[PDB]
Amino acid sequence: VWGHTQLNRLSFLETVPVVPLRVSDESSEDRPTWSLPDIENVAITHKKPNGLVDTLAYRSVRTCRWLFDTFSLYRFGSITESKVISRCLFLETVAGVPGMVGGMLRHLSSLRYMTRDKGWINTLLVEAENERMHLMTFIELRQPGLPLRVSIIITQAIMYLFLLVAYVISPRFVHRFVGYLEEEAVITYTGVMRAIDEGRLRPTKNDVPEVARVYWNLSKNATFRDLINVIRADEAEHRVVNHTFADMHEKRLQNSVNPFVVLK
Amino acid sequence: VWGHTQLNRLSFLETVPVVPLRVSDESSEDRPTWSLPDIENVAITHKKPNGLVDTLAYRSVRTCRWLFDTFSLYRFGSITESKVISRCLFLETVAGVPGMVGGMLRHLSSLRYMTRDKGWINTLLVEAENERMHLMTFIELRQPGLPLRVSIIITQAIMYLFLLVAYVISPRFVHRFVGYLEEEAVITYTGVMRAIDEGRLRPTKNDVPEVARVYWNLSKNATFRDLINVIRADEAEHRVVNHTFADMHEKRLQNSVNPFVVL
Ligand SMILES: CC(C)=CCC/C(C)=C/CC/C(C)=C/Cc1c(O)c2ccccc2oc1=O
Ligand SMILES: CC(C)=CCC/C(C)=C/CC/C(C)=C/Cc1c(O)c2ccccc2oc1=O
Ligand SMILES: [Fe+3]
Ligand SMILES: [Fe+3]
Ligand SMILES: [Fe+3]
Ligand SMILES: [Fe+3]
Ligand SMILES: [O-]
Repeated sequence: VWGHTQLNRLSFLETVPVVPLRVSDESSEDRPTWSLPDIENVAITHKKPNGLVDTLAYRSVRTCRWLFDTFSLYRFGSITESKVISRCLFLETVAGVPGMVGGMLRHLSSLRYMTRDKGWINTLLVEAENERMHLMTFIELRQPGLPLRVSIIITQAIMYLFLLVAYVISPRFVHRFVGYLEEEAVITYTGVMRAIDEGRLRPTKNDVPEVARVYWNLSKNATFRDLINVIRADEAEHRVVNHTFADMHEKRLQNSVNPFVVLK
Repeated sequence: VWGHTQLNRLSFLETVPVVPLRVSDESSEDRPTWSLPDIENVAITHKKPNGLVDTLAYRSVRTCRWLFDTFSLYRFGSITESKVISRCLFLETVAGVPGMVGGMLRHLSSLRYMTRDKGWINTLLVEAENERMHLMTFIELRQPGLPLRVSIIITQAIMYLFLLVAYVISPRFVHRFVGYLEEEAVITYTGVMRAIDEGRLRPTKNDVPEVARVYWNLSKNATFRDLINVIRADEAEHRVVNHTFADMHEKRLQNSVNPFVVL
């Protein structure tokens, strides 16, 4: 029921105070679809940096981890729900940035050179959305203080700008920087799940929020452990995909077709 | 198949040579789905300015029209198929910016304020994608010279700048601005149909490009007129959407649900 009569209306303002808020609208219809026994066997992997830019990309992520794990006491003391969710609530505010600068910029280019993009943009945006559904999820399990919020705001100002210019200078540097961040994120989310398997972390949030149960399509009886498992598997897809784009840059392939649009 | 053994692979660089260049993968799977008999009756509306910000929007769009229509010599002489494609080519580059910058700025806003967007982001990113498809479609009908290629590149620089600062400063203003640009879009586009029906324009490009076919799900028999039909339907949507989104801002409803997700 979207046709010429609706296309000729000036505005549908007047219909806002009667539309349901619905958790399944918060994203596109392009949802991850995982099966837990399968993605159960996601694994920690490392790709060798293959020259200066890769090495410089890796040294950066590795530098930031050591830095980030230390100014946020993440090794000091036992693992906890509070510290884990707090970590991921923050780190996901940054994860949602690179895909939107990457998607924007290729869009921006495509229009000003009138070229095809051959599938890249789309992958890049729904990654960025996916990463933000990780946050929409986490922000429901824990609300943060003025400190952590302010500190989040100041971060985006920094990571947005850096990724903006990094992507203009060298897309290859950015796609390898995210690829390596995802290695670190499949290590974190594996450490969280391991801990659950080994009793060291007894999750309490085992009510998976509504945003999350529809987005990944989890059963009503899904545990916090199941939520980490699927989040984890999105980070691995990101891992393979950005590394593949990084690689494609390296080999003069930024204007060949996005291999993942078929491989879907 | 998409599972762990793929997610556990390090790169799919070896595959790129064998993955074909299908034209459906140029856009997302969120395609428009019009009915030519229906969208044939899409018409020309005009949202009334409220105050300063709406007027500003409106005087911006009219002065920019008057400028562009005289610098490009659109109104000088008889309409031709060429000066039609040429004009859309140019203007469709601009068209793709606003939705992507809103989308981006609202994405960033949901990221940092950890708030729920409620469906705005992906409507503006499809808007963005959709205009970009307009462009891709005309790039089949006319591959332009360097003078236009230059004009388009500087014209992005400025516009990106203008729409970025403006959208941070007053997203209401931007969405209105858009409404009016899309009003004009439809005037121009119904004119081109009028002028086809009256045989003052002979659509010599009736081999409607493959891209557009799979995008707008048109049959092989579809013509230029039918192509312009769906395209101008698209603009009529962006016309409403953007006047609604600005209305919502005017009322302080920026953080309320995107009506159009639940139509
Ligand atoms: C505040 C500022 C100026 C810059 C922020 C620095 C920054 C990007 C730090 C993160 C780099 C890092 C240690 C990554 C590790 C990591 C993740 O990125 C991550 C992302 C999502 C989910 C779980 C994650 O777990 C991690 O250990
Ligand atoms: C070069 C520069 C700094 C700014 C460009 C100014 C500018 C955007 C002018 C366009 C205003 C205008 C004439 C609107 C009419 C119009 C469209 O917007 C339009 C959009 C999509 C498809 C067809 C269109 O046809 C139009 O006539
Ligand atoms: Fe994440
Ligand atoms: Fe990530
Ligand atoms: Fe358009
Ligand atoms: Fe338009
Ligand atoms: O992430």
